[PDB]
Amino acid sequence: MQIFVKTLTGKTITLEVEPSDTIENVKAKIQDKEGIPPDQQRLIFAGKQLEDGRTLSDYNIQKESTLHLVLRLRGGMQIFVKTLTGKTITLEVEPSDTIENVKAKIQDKEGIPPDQQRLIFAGKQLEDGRTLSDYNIQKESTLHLVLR
Amino acid sequence: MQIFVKTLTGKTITLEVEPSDTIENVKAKIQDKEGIPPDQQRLIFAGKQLEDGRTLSDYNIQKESTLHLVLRLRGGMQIFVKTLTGKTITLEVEPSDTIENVKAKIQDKEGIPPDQQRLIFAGKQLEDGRTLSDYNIQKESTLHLVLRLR
Amino acid sequence: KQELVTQNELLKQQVKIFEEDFQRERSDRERMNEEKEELKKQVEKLQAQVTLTNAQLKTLKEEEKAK
Amino acid sequence: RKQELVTQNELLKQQVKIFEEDFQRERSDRERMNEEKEELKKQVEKLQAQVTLTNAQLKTLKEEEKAK
Repeated sequence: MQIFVKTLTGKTITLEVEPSDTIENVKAKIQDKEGIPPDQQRLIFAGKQLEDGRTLSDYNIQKESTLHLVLRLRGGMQIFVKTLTGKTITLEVEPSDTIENVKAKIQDKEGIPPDQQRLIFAGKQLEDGRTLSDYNIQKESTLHLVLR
Repeated sequence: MQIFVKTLTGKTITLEVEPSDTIENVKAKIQDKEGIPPDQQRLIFAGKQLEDGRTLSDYNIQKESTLHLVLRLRGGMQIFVKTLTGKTITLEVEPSDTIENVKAKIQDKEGIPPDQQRLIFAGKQLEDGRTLSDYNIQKESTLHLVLRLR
Repeated sequence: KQELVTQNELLKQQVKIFEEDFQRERSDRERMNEEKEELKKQVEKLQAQVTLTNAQLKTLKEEEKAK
Repeated sequence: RKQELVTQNELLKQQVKIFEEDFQRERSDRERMNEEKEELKKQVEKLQAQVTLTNAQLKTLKEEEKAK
């Protein structure tokens, strides 16, 4: 089975699925191809909202069908990043985000290259290959950004 | 003259107006009827965003016309109200709202009657007729609600 | 027209999604206010401890002088 | 019907934009509040250090006395 996913913008993509695939798996597939976290995705078919636990068969979705993706304004987990100049930015993150993923999000918002960013939490500079969960960085934790 | 005001929710209310009522006056009628402050109200007729200072006559709005009400989820100023049990209530207010108005908003949100409410700020109990600006109550100030139970 | 029909139903979903998102953000700000209020209580207790201990230092010095 | 659906299209688009603006303002207020929380945490740290110091001074003053 091969399916289209389309937003309210001109954006459309194609996914490799099976009729047994749950909507949550479809969201994981969208994350893999597109970088959109599942908790920021709402999938729609025939004007109704598809529940994460149901299969594609439960909504009578066939191959060459078009699912509609509406992006949320936020996910479940935010962290705050404070600069030396007293500016705060908030990032939409997941606990599985790596420190390099977080730095890329900061580059997205503020234009600062990742190699010039030092992130600090609880007095420790954070290593690029580790995740937020590795440092026990919780929802609404504040990291400190210092520039090289 | 009696017009209709329709939310995107599907809620239709019926208002008693006069042509050349300012849109401001119509928004006040909506706040008396529903829970909604005028700064969270945006009225639309015939594809025109209706300005507060202009009038029903202004917009060719005839006797039983229907206006479309688009809603904001918040206005410009909020205050927090903390109960004795640790619960927080966020209220959409204006600096010239009276303490009476604040208690009425708490009623609309939580169902607690106003003469049961005592509001405290900075260790002072707040008087019904005075305003938020009178007490130096700023945006994001926290008031404390204590109930008077007889 | 059917293209228009679909866009209105997606837009309706977007309205409901965006209100949910706002309500979560509001809920998070309320909980943050509660956290601020708890810290303000800690500051108050700590300030009280500073005034007491400062006062005890001064009176110890005065009590010792008086002997 | 097409004029009726375009009407709803327009009103819905406007409702979405307003709700997105409301969200961004709520988010900005939440950021500011974090900043205020962080300054309160610095105040707590500072005050905890003052209490620790004055407690030590009190103990020391008493031992300086007994050393007489």
